[PDB]
Amino acid sequence: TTDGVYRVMTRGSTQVGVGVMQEGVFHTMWHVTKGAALRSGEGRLDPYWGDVKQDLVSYCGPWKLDAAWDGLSEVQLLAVPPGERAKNIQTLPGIFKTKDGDIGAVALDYPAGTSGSPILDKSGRVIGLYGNGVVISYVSAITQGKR
Amino acid sequence: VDMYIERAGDITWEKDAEVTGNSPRLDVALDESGDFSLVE
Repeated sequence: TTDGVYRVMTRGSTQVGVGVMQEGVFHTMWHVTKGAALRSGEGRLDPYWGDVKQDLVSYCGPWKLDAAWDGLSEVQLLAVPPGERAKNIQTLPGIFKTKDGDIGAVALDYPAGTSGSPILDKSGRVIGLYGNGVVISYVSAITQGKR
Repeated sequence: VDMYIERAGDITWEKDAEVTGNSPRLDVALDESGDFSLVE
């Protein structure tokens, strides 16, 4: 339940993704868990909200992350790749231009098990999650939910 | 098939991070299944 970034594992064991614990809520991408319940130690985390189009899911409560890219500043991907210590990768986002507005995007290509890793602004707030994107090289939207 | 979580760190900015990657500007569409595609 502690705040932080977490591996999402399945059972040998395999890392299928990453997520963020904040304010007692676990946040990850829908395509990682499909809303399945999660084990944390001897406890269980039950899904609370999810949306396939946004590719997001929260556990134990509503989506809590609400910071957004400022459109000018570099950001950091806090990547947690399978088998590797959590590490920060700094980058200037590009932009997905859509009919409903612009979305920050990071042109960073890490293993699939990194999906759900948080992207941070300079003050350390999560501005979205990594792992839903497009191929031009892979480019990930900065995917943020609604609080 | 059990899915479980393991803590991997704090959420913090690191002053000494590796810096990499471009900043492409792309026209995209987002469909009902959450899939992004390029548009021209």
